[PDB]
Amino acid sequence: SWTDDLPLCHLSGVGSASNRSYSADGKGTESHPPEDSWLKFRSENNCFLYGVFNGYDGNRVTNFVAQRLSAELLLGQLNAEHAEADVRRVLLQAFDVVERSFLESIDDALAEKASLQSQLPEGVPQHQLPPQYQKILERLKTLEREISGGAMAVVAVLLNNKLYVANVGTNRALLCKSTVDGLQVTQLNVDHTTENEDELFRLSQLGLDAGKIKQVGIICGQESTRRIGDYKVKYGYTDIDLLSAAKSKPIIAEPEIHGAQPLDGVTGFLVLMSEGLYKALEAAHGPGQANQEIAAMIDTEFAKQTSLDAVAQAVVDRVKRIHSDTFASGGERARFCPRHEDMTLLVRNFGYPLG
Ligand SMILES: [Mn+2]
Repeated sequence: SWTDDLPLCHLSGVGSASNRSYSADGKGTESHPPEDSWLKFRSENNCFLYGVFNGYDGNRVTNFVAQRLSAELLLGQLNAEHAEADVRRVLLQAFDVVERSFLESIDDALAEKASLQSQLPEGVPQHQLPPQYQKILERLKTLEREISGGAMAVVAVLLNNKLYVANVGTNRALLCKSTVDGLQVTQLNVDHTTENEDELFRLSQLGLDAGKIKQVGIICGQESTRRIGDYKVKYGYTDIDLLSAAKSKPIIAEPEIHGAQPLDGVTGFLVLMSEGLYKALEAAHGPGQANQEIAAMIDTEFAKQTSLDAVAQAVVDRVKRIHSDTFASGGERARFCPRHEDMTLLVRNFGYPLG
């Protein structure tokens, strides 16, 4: 938590809300601990770092990634006078170090887990286990919490008024430019899913059947084809149907880095958002319009709110209302909105007027 001493960026805002499942009858929701996270830091120079992270299976990986990525980038590694090629290399190394050091951090616990499993009669219902093996089982559950979890991440670095985006997974970055002819919205990164052809290709080159992968859509509760952490899929993919044939890790942690974006004389804002936010909007309004809608909602709030945090939080709140109303209306799409995931929205302003 040395990051709590880091200068926060005054040109950005974050809005968020936790996952929720609606109760069948009546009003009342249930939530599991939130697993999203973010960061908005300004370094020495006119150097800025922003990120939105989406975890699953706990939030230990989400926090490990946020903390370590900060350590690998805001402690000197990023320099104003660096060439684009340098910045690409620095981001690439930061993610590689974050992934390798995370896996090294759980190694011992993985070994202890294996040893405890060897002492435990396999396949026996918890209640039928005598007291002796009960204690071991509990220790196994404690180790499981300590080593499990995964995370997707989209990061954006603003260096000498040039913008870079590093992305692993399905979070999104949008650059919204106010042109003479409306608000121009462009998604800077690309979603790493079984619908991303280049990823179906990468998975094809490893020996997996792209057709079956594409059909199924999800690889272990997650549709993201790139993730950080997640030992289940990084080590035991050999034993996972769709992945069985893989010659090397199907799910990787390498980021896709997107070309420098000049921002000189650009007026608008940058949006980083988690999968939970846009997926919820699409569950309620239908396939493919989340980007335009979210950017339009943010546009509207820019004129009414008095801080970027309020701008971001208002949009997150509107999406939550749209979503619960749809489920409550019992209407046509109610079947798609019984619950929603964590939502995070970060907005970094580039001269757009507020209030
Ligand atoms: Mn999540």
